[PDB]
This record gives sequence, structure tokens and C-alpha cells, in this order.
Amino acid sequence: AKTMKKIYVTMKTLSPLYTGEVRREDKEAAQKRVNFPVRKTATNKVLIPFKGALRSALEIMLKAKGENVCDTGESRARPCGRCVTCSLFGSMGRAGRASVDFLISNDTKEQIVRESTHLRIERQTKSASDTFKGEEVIEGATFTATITISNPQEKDLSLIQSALKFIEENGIGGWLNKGYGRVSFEVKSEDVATDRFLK
Amino acid sequence: KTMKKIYVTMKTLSPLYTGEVRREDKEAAQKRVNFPVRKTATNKVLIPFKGALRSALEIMLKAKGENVCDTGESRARPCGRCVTCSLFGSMGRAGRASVDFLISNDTKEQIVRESTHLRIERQTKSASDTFKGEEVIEGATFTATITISNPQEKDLSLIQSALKFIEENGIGGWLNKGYGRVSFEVKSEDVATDRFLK
Amino acid sequence: AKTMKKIYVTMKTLSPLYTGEVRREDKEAAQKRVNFPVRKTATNKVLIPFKGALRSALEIMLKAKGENVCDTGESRARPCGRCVTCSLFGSMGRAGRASVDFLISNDTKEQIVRESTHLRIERQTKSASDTFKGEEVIEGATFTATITISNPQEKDLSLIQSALKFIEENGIGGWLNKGYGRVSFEVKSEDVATDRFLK
Amino acid sequence: MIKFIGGASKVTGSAFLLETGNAKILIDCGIEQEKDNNEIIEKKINEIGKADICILTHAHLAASGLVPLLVKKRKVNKIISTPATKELCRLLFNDFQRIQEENNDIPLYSYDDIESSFEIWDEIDDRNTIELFDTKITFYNNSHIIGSVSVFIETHNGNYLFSGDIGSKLQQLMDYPPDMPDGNVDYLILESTYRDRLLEIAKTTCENVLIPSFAIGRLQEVLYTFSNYNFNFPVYIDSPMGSKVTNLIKEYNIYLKKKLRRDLFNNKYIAINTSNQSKELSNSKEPAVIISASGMLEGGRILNHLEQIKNDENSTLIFVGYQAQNTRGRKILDGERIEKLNSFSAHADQDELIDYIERLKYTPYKVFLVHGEKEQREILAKRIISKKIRVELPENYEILIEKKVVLNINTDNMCNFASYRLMPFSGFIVEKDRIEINDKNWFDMIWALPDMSHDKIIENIEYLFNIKILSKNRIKEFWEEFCKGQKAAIKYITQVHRKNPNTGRRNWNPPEGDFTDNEIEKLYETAYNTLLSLIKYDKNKVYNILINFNPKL
Amino acid sequence: MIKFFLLETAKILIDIGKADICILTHVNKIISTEIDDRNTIELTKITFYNNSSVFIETHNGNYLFSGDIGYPPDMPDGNVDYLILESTQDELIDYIERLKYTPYKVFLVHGEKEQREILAKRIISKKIRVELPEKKVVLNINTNMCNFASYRLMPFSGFIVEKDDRIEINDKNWFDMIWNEEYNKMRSQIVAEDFSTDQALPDMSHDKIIENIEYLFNIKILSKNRIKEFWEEFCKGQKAAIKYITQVHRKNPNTGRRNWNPPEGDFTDNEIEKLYETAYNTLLSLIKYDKNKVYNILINFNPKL
Amino acid sequence: DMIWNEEYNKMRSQILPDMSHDKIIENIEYLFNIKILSKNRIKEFWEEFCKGQ
RNA sequence: CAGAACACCUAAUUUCGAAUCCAGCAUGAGAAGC
Ligand SMILES: [Zn+2]
Ligand SMILES: [Zn+2]
Ligand SMILES: [Zn+2]
Ligand SMILES: [Zn+2]
Repeated sequence: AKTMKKIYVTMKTLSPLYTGEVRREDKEAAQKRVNFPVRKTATNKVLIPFKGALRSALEIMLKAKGENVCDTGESRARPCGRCVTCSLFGSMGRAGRASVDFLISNDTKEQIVRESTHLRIERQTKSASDTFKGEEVIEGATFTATITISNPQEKDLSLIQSALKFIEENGIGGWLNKGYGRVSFEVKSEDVATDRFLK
Repeated sequence: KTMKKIYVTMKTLSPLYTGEVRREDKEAAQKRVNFPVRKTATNKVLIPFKGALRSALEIMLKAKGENVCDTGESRARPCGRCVTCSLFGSMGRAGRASVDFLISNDTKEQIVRESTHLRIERQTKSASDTFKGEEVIEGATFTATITISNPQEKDLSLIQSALKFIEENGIGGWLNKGYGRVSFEVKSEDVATDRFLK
Repeated sequence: AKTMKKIYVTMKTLSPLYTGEVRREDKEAAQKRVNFPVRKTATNKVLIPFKGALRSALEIMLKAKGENVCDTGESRARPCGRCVTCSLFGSMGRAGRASVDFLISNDTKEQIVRESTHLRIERQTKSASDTFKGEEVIEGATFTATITISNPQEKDLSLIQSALKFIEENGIGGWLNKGYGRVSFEVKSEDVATDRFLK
Repeated sequence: MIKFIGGASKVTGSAFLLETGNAKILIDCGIEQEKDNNEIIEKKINEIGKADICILTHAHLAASGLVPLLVKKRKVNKIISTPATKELCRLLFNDFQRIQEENNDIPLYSYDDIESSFEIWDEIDDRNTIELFDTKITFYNNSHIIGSVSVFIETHNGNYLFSGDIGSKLQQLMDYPPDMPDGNVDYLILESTYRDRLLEIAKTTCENVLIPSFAIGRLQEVLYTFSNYNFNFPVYIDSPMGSKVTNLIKEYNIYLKKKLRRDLFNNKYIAINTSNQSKELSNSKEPAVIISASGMLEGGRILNHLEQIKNDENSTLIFVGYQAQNTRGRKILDGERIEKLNSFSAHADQDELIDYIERLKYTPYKVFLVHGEKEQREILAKRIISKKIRVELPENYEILIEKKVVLNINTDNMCNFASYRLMPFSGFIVEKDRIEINDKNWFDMIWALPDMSHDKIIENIEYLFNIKILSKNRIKEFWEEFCKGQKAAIKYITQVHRKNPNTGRRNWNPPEGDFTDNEIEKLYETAYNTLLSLIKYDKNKVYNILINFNPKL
Repeated sequence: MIKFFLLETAKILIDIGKADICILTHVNKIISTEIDDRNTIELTKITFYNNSSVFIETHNGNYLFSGDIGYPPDMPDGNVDYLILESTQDELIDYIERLKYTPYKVFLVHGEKEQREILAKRIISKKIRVELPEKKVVLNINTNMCNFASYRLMPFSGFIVEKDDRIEINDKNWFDMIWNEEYNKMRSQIVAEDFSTDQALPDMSHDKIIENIEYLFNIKILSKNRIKEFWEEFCKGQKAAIKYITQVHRKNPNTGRRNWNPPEGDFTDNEIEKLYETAYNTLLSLIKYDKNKVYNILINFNPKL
Repeated sequence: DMIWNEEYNKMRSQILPDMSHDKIIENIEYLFNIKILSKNRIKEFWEEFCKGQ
């Protein structure tokens, strides 16, 4: 269309944050120092996957509401192409309107990422059975992303904001059960013209 | 589909010590205190909560005569069939009860002091060793919002039983010396998981 | 185990009691006025370290009887892990089964904590040389503690009672040489199940 | 490729940003006080931008005053100096923040900021080359204060020597000749310029003083001057932070002059600890010499004694330091006994800077004069021009020096295995001042610490590891202090082995066994001598020794 | 830079191709004494000085070619960055010393080895560096040093690799990594009995194979990529198809999943397992037939193969 | 490698138990069933074996 | 050529930093001008 929706998303981290490293060379280079590296850029920043978290949040809440929304989290499941999340994030037939970025941090790894030590306390004897060192992202670290909706509808900002409140409720990535990833979001959207750069 | 929110509030009654885990904050702080306390970058106090809850329920349900796994043993694989694996997690399935860190309501300078502890010879009655450690004062208030995704009827009762066991034993470290004797206040509510949808 | 031991300990002090304040900020807020500040809580109650006094008492008695107990009072001494004090109070790998709570005072600071002025006379001239304004707990003060034994044995309650009969004889806290800390203990034991809060 | 961020008078912010493409290396990020400007300082730190490393020369506020402010806007990744500079910066930042809270000026940074500066604060001593973002960084002593260094950064586009502040001949606790790079220096960033009298007026006041010093360098040199000349009357240190700096230079005596690396101040220096002893020594009418650091009589402890000393017609006031504008010390020195000593000057004169440039191996391409007063910088720049060297003053303010790497071997005999043009070669990476690879035919054209054998070191460390005196934590900490450098590890091992005279305890882990004291002390001396003999070895050899006992580091 | 003289920035020649030659004593244009001494020319400000010297002030660097020196010479009074000096001894010294703003690097040229070495040592003792002359950029990816015979030396034997833009220097770790990668690529090229003699199978009729394959083609279990890889593994023999269908039908003991695509429908777990073993038995009966018969079976569902 | 270390000590100078193949595969199968020898363990042993004995 | 604020004595040391699962599918293979 002639308009596009830009949602600038700013994350402030409230709890410790972990998202594990996925590059095999970087992870294997970090296993000689930490047992759980943070997913990190080659420009020494931190990136978090964001499209899957928003899609999982919206699918859980819209399945709870009773809408006809598919579950693309099941093993090799195919999206049907008629859901609202299928229109937003994508389907096998057509791509999604929302173009979610990675959550690149505003700070370099030496300023927000710290190396911590977790243990396994035995139930009797209260001793350290196992001990592992993992990397984490500190509290107060700021991340930025831009969600880009190509064909905006009236319910695109509301569902993205509801999914962001669900991500604030449950956590963004990594060890969500132990208390990691509890964050907060600021949203500054703007409907920009598609022919803006031409001039 | 519903979800369960368990807002717990800790009041500290005997001084609390949870050691700092971050290696940078440790080696920055091991020139002033020998035992740093666990601290945020926003200068709040961090306590792990999932492991203590799981340990309390595992010890008590093992004592009751239930078929629960012991995940405290070294490299122990959780069974995936017991109550504790349903609540806190197993290797195939994640746990329903997402348990948050105990964020203090106050800053380090308002609840955290620097104590000096001793080690005294039994024959000489003289202070042989001396060290300093950070501790959390009494009356400090911590909070957590325990979130259960697929709730059953007994999960809140198990969480309250585990919290009573933490009040019995203690949270954090140095539990045998008397540290970490705390009290909990519980506010429970069932919330629809579609409630942020507008 | 299926069984734990509760030892409720009530301490009635008979002499004035002193245990020095340990927190650096609460000492710098005190040493303008009280140069020997009492170990006090932030909930204005008197705190006494109770573990360690029991361990020193039982180490002295068990070395006197002739048991193979290691002494943990020497500089950086490592507990052995085989003697009964290592099983009760703690070893360097296996934790202590007897978790010993602090001696909290039931009454608040303004009703037990008092300021005293101790001296140092020149002896032969009989004239006051040094004057220092310490702080101490009055007599008749009642303190409470709860000793919890996780895996109880038969020689557990008797050893704790013997250690309290030692602590009654030589005192608890500080300045035991000049006559401070002489106390008496009332012990109420109760063997409680480990699964009493579940249902 | 170097920007002088406020490098004219060093007030309201000063910095040397050597951007080398892959690294924004920063030198001398400090503040000079003159005694509303804080907003212009804030704009200048936000004008600095992201700096990959905040190299620090010395521990004065001129070079080290804005480091937690760069941490505050989170512009610095790593902060490196010497360990003496690191702990003196701890004392400086704590005292400066206390002064900001006391004067009710809006605090520039915070106490937590100071701490989080020490989260990322790495440290190395002199002659320890580190390879950071293809820049080789080395530290050299420049004799200013303890732990003060000149920085030698070799980038691919040239060698830069940030000299910092240079010491004089009158500095007694350090070596006079400032250490220099042994290689080529392309650009030299030099900071321009700005004893018996003290003793004899101490006679004419005592037998018939008050000394305002500076806590870093100046007070300790007055104390050492009084330590060498034992007269008759006593000396008192009525200064808290001066006493802590004195104790740290006693701890960091391995970073000092070689003669003083063997106590140091040979006792007889009664230091006042609390303010009641200060009021006692102020009201003490005995003839005694009171050295203490407030600076320029404006705030500190000195002012407890000022009134007593001022009205006294027998006393005297010995200005051994410069008095800056609008200070009480300047107001008592000008006149609005009074003696001023000019020999106690940490900063070098102009002729020592000419000596500093002349004993470089090569004449530098361009001498960048940066700080100091204007007219002294002008006359110094004229005397650099008389020595035929280029000058760039910061008011007035270009070849390209590429360190190329040449193969110098045959490349015709090359093959393919994995779509790579690889060829095996055995040669020699000769390193001129143009890294050169050269074949073996070229090589044929060319062709304090004790001492123990390698097997004795192996057996002694194995014995003391089984005896639990040496530990994995001990080996890890010793390896960290040794990767810092040799002298830091010497200080660490001396600090562990030193017996506390009040308690009789050494910081070594106690031995496990049935050893009697004498055997315990002989094992401690064995550990001392073994790890000093390990200190004498090479770094890779120390790593291969220590990796057997502690598998990690 | 200067190549041994061609000095680009252009390619001006001082005493080859595309040049402005400036001859000395003692192309597109030839510049000599027309312009006399003390006068400047442009091309890079060029000024000639009498010898008894070409001075190019460029954007980066002010170059001085001296020529042969015999008698007091004539030198510029500005700023010199490079000083190209002939050597074939004290006359060159003061010619250097009496010039203001002494150059960054001097260059010795047109002489033997011994005289150039003696003059070079005399100039290092004057604290001016020398260069003694006799393309893809080269990158050391190495990491210990030595000090034998006053050279900083490293004993290293390694590999040189040549790409289109750079030449890198690598050690044995890179060669081990690429050797392991190529060994993994070489061993993943063969299976032991591909394209070999035709090799314990269930048997089923052709019409039942048609019915089962059509039913597992309607729902998405047997798909076009599944038939494609099945035909490709059938082309390399019977045992290869056996191994492929055993790999696809293999239920992992840790996760309880197989490599079949899940069916599109509302089937429960037991029926999905029945469809999975139906696909396994149907394709096992399909490996029995001849190649043309299986091609006629599978062309009706995957027209490519 | 025996060549390379050769020059790596030369140029620098100038300046096991027995098990049957049936027993090994039987033991590896048994330890894989009780998860002592995991996939992670076999992979890391393979990368360490590729770097030399 | 810069920060500066009743008494002690001590504020050290050690151990763990590992283990395991998974790495699969599916769809498109054609048109048109010269
Ligand atoms: Zn769908
Ligand atoms: Zn279980
Ligand atoms: Zn023992
Ligand atoms: Zn200075």
C-alpha cells in the first residue's frame, strides 16, 4: 500500500538475561571459558530473536481468546494462511507483513555481558554437586528493534503491543523458568509513506 | 485457558547472604569484601528462587513417599513423570511454574551492609582469622511473581508448602549459621492469558 | 530423611552481655557515641552468633574426652568430615545437619540495650586514666533460637545440651574473661516430620 | 589519526583520542580544576564518542579524573593502567566524589560509577606489550609519580609515544632516567613544563613547622627527605589519605627506585589516625615537624593546625608545592615565617624534556606539545625547532607511515587442496622497525630473583600442591599476577609470604599433615623461593609448568 | 611511493611510463633548467635546487631528490620528509645536518654494499633512519619472539595462502581445520554399496501400493521431495534405499519422532503411527520391483522423478 | 606431522592397551545404551582424535 | 601545577566449574519477446 507502519521497540532489561549462542564456531570457541555463551554479534553486541517470541505470544493469547489461529510450534507444522498471526508474521503461501528485527543492544559486550556461576545443590548434604559458568546480560541494558509492517491494518499495533506485554509477563529468551528475561518495553510507532525515500 | 499468578513478598527476619555469582563483580569486589552479596547492575539485590523452591518440594515429597526424582544429585536426569517435573521442569518438557528472581524493593545502600566475621581458636580464645562479607539487613522486602502456565488445583498448595519449608530452613547461603531466616506473604489470583488483548 | 529434630532454645542471661557490632556502617554511626556497639538487627533487636559457640564448645569437650575431632579454630583450618562435630555443624564438603539459628532477642533495643562506662585506673596512683563508653545487654533478657537437625541421630540432642551446659559455664558473646555473657538455657525438643507442611 | 580533545590547558576536560580505524584508543582522560563548566565537560565526553580503551598514564586528576564519567555515558570498554595507578585512582575517585558532595556541586559521576569503572579496569605494569586491535601497547616509566607511565602504541600507521608527565632529578623514590621505547618512535606527544633550605628552617623553627604537601608524590618525598636526614626532632603525618598513599607506596615498593626495592621510611614517622589525635597534635606545643597533605591550605586536616601555626611567631610554613589561583595557600604565600621550595617539583623542566627527546633511538617525525602554560610551551617549541624536529602546538593545529609485511620468498611453487593456494614453507619472521619473512638461507647469512632448575620447580610445586600450601586458586591468582607482569607477581608473592608481626600469620595456605612449626616455616620459605624462581622463568614456560597442577590457567 | 626513480603522486619520474621526467646532472613532459632555480612549477609544487635537487611538495610528503654532490651545496629552507641521497662521506653528512627540519626517512641509492652500509650506520648513529633498496597485501595471522644477533626473530614454519585480494600466513591449526573439513567432505561422498549388485523384505501387490502411495500423497506424509530422494536412493542400489527408509522411519529414543512429514488431518497418535508404518511397508514393498516398474509407479506423483 | 614437528624442533635448534574390534563395538554399544558414551562424547572424542593421538 | 578530614590488632583461605537431547520438513522447476 501507500503507507507502512514502523514500530520502534526499546527494551530495558529488568532481570538477568540470557540467549544462548547459536554459531557453532563462536560457541565452540567460548566453551573453553563459559558453558553457556550469550548469542553475540561479530561487532560485539547482543542480538535476540524477536519474531518467534512475538508469534508465540500472539498465538498463545489468540488461542486462549478462541480465535482460529494455527500452532506452528508443533513438529514440522504448516501454517494454514488464514490466521491473524499468519497475516502478520507469515504463512507458507505468502510472507508476513510484519518484518521484525533482531534485538541488537545499544552497548558492546564488555559493558552489559557478565560471566556468572550457577551450581546444583544436592538435596541432602547441601553441597555443590555440579557447577557451571554461563554468560548473561545485566539489568538496565537497552535493546532496540524496528517492527516493519508493510500493509497496516487497524489491529496491527494493538496485537504487537499485546504480544509485547505478554513478553514482559513471561520473558523474552533463555532460562525463563529461573527468572531470566523479565524485561520492559517502550513503543514508539509511526505510519511512514512507502515512497518516502524517492523525493 | 487460565494462568496462575502468585505474588510473593519476602520480609527478612535474620540477616540474608546470597553470594555474587558474576565473576567481574566478584573480582571487582574481592578487594573490599571477601564475600560479596548478589547484586543487580541497577543496585538491587538478587536471590535465586526456583532452585530453593524445587529443593524444598523435592525433600518434602521424597519424605512423604512420592515417586519424585532427585535433581540435586550430580548430573541427575529428571524423570518427567513426577509432580516436581510437572511444576519446575524436566529434560523433555519445560516447567509450568516460571519462578522469578527475588528483586528487592530497596537499593544496596539501604538494605546491604558490610559485616566482619571471625574465626577463633578453641584453646587460645583469640581471633585467629578475620573476614568481611556483605549481608542484607532485616526488614528488607523482596518480591516475586510466580507464574504458572497450565495450572492444576494442587500447585498453589505445593508452592505454599515449599514457602513454609523455606521459612523453616532458609534462603541463600550460610543457612547453618542462622542466615536467611525469612517470612513470606502470598497473594494468589487466576488470570486469563488473553487479558492483554485489546 | 522422613524425620527432623527441632530444638527450641530459650536463653535467660544472668550477667551483662556484650556482642560487638559487625556492620561497618552501623559501627561508624555508633562509635561517635558508643565505641563498643552491640551486634544489633535493623529491626532493633539484639543478635548473637549461636553457631560457632556450640562448635567451639563441642570441639573443646570432645577433644577433652578423646574423640578424633578436628579443631576448626586454628588459622584456615579445614574440617575433617569424619567426626561428629563435622556431621552436626559442618564439614568443607558435606554441610552441617544441625542448622543453628541466631539468638534473636524477643524485646526491642530500648528495653535491653544500655550504655555503660568502663575504666582503666593507673593502679599505684589510684586515679582514672582511661574512660570508654561501651554498650551492653542487661540481665533477665530473654533470647530465642531454633536448632534444626535434618538427619537426626541419637547422639545429637545430648551433644547440643552438653554444649549449652558448657556455654552456661563459660559464657557466650564477648568479654567472657571479665564476667560478661553468663547465661542459662531452657531446651524444648520436638521430633517433627519433614513433610508436615505439604498437607 | 590523533585528536586532541581539549588538549590546551587541560581544564574542563582533556583527552588524546588515537583513532586507528579498528580501535578508538584514548589517552589521558582527565580534568584540571581552576578553583557551570560541568555541562561543557559533559558535552565534550559526549563529543568523544565510543572509545575502545582508556589508557591511563598517571594517577593525578589531570590524566585520571574523567574515567567513571566515560563509564557513566558507557563510552569506554577497558581501562588500563599500572596497579599503583589503579589503587591511587581508587583513592582519588573516592576523595574527589567526597569533595563533590561536600562542596554541594552537582556530582559529575557517582560512587557506583567509580565501582563500575573498576569492573572493567584491567592492569599491566611496564614493558608488557599487549596486542589489542592490531595495536601493540607498551608501558614505560616516566618518573613522575609511582605507577606513572608513558604509553607506546604501535599501530599499522605508525608508532605513537604519549609521554605524559616526566619526572625530574629531584624525585627520590623513582629512577631519574625515564624509560623509553627501544624501537622507532614516529610521533611523540610530549607535555610541556608549567632541599637543604627545608631542613635548615626546620632547625631555625624547631630548636628555637607546618608543611603543606600533596598526597601523591610530594608528601612521600618530603617524608623520605626527612627519613634520610635524621636530625633530632620528630615528624608527624596528620593526613588520612596521605597516610594511605604512604602505606601503598610501601606496598608498591617494587614499582619504585631500584635501591628502594629491598622497611623504606626506617620508622620514626608518627602518623595521626583520627581527628582527636589531630586536635591533640594541633594543641601540642612541643617542637615537632608536621607534614600533612591538604594541598593549598583550602580544605583537609591542615586547617586544624593552621590557626595554631599562623599566629605563632616561632613557627614557619614551608610551601613545597605550587599554589594555584584563588586558594588560601596562595593568599598566605604572596602575603595577603613564609618559605617556598622549588626543588620539590614532580614535573620536569625544559632541559629534561630535551634530554627525553634526545635519547630516543630515532629523532621523532613530529613532537606534539600539548599541555603546560602558553609561553613555556612557546619557548620549548622554539627549542625543539632549534633541534630540527617538527612541532604541532594545539592552537596552531602529514606523511603516511605504513608498516608493510613483505613475503621475500618464492611463491611460484603453489598448489590447491581445498580451493586454497597453499604452500608449506619454513622460514623466519624477522621483524625490522616492515615485518619481513625470510628463508633459512637468509638466517645462514646472519649466522634479584633466585634461580632453580626446572625439575626442582616441578617437584617443589608438586610437593606443596600435595601439602595444600600451593592451590589451584593460588596458582590461578599467581598466573593472573604474572600475566600482569613480573613485578606485580613479585609483589603478590612477597605479600603472601610476608609474616604479619602483630599476629604471626602468613597468607600462605596452611600445610596438611603433622608438621611442626619449624617444618611449616621451612615449607613456606620453600614455596617463596620456588615461586620466585618460577617468576624468573619465561611466560610460556610458566604456563606449561602451571597447567599440569591447575588444568585451567 | 618511490620504486627503484618513479614517484607516483601522476607517476612523476625523477631522472616506466606515463611520466613527467625531470633529468638531473653531476613521458609526457620534460622539466629542466624551462624553469631555473628558486622558481616553482605545478603539475604538486616542483622546485629545482642547484647541486655542485628536485623538491616536490605533494599533498602527503615533501620529497627531495639530491643528485650527486661535489663545495657548498644548495638546500631548501622549508620542510623535508624524504631525502633521496646518492652514496658512492662527510660531505653528505653536513649536506644532511645543515638542512632545517631533518627528514623522516632518507634513501641511499647508486652505490655498492660496503659504502652504503658504512653511510647507513653513520646515519643511524645520527638518529635518522635509513632504507637500503635492492602487489597483494600480506597478513600475518600468527601470534613469542627472540633477539638473536640484534634481530627480533621467530622460528615459524607455516603456509602461505593466496586469494584474489590478499596473501595470508597461517599455521598448522588452519591446515588441520581444512584437512578435517575436506576429510568430512570426502567421506560423505561414498556409501559402501552404491550403484552395485542388487541386494528380507515384505511383499505387497501393485494395486495396494498404488492405493497406499496415493493415500499418503493426499495427506502430506509421502511428498514430492520424499519421492525424489527415494528415487535417488533407489538409483544407487537396493541397500541404499534400505538404509534411506530405515533412516527416515527411525524413531529417536530421546524425542520419539521420525523423519516423516506429519499428516495433514485430525488423526490421533495410534493412527499416525499406523500411517508411518504403512509408509514404511509400502515403500519396502516398492523396492522389490524393477526400476522401470517403480518409475511408472512414481511418475504419477512426482513428474520430475 | 612427524615431518612438521621435525622442522619445529630443527629450526628452533638453529636459532596403549589392546582390545579386539568386536569387543570395542560391543562395549561402545553397551555404553551408548546406558548413556555413558553419548553422541556429544563420541563427537568430542572424534575431534580430539583428529588432532592426533 | 593540584584535591582535602580512649585507642589498637586482624578483614585471610579452599573446592567445584561439568553433563545431555535435537539438527528435520514442505512448495514451486515455468512462461514470453527477439
Ligand atoms: Zn495459519
Ligand atoms: Zn521428576
Ligand atoms: Zn572433623
Ligand atoms: Zn601529573
